Amino acid sequence: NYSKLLRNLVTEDNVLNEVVVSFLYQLFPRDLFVRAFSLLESADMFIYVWMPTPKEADELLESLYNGTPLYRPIVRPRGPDDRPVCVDLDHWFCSCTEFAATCRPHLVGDTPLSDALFRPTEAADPDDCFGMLAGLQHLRADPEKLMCEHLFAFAILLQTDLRVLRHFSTGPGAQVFVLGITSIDEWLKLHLNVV
Amino acid sequence: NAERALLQLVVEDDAKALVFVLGQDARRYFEEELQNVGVMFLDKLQYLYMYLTKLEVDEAPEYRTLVVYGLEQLLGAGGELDADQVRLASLIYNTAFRVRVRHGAAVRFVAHGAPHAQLQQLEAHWRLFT
Ligand SMILES: [Mg+2]
Ligand SMILES: [Zn+2]
Repeated sequence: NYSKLLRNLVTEDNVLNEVVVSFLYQLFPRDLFVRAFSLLESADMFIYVWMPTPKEADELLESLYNGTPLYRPIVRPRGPDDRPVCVDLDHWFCSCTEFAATCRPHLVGDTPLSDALFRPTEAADPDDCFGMLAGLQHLRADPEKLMCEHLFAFAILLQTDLRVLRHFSTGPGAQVFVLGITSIDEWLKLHLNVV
Repeated sequence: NAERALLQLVVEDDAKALVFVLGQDARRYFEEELQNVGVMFLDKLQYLYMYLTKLEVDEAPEYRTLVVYGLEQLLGAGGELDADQVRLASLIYNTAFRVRVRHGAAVRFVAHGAPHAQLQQLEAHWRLFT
């Protein structure tokens, strides 16, 4: 579903599919794709992977699709008056204000939050990883009801195909940065301004 | 009632648990009405977020249980939650339960005084992922 659509962003020869891009503007609400695509080329997106033992660079990017790394998708501040945004795809969480503003109205007594923001999993195809939730087999995130550009941008990178992640994070046109972290102090430092 | 039970866990000291006492009000209660049980007093949520983060990246599980006592106080929860409070509360919930995913430790939230209904709703949502 979502994954199969967005997977086509990058051709088999690692080229950006301009036809698909043009269609994605018309296929998503709230200008979500132009917003997400601006983030992808901003150079502010980072994926910090906890790497106590040095790993091959390819093993890092590949581990994001097939392994179980402890990683931290973060959007860097763009100005002095800014704090990092962190995403937790597996929990469909984002520390940005839009995420919290969307959920707030749905906080009522005696109502699952997921009932107001998530969708059932039955209809969805087996190979569509987009919005898949760790733990919850029967529910998936519903991008129509809740999705900011940060979640969209990172889901595009991490819930489509390794080819998509390699395209935005390697080569000359690299605007996304996957970096292994080998020290606890550097890992803690990443979070110091999130709150 | 929950508070007293938490006090009892603290006094007995048998369990491998970490208690986070949040806020001046919660600190006073602990002192006024009171080793495998760690107790830590924090008057800023930044501290709790950083410590949960550290617990996640540490290689070995150290505690079977993590108790967070006083979240309402440090959020400044009075009346219904605003967007900023939902953000902070969700960051704490997601980080706390990330420790459970990493190391398989129980995560419990105890309220000092009356618990906030909306914070209870947010906690229930994150627990579904564990
Ligand atoms: Mg573990
Ligand atoms: Zn966001």
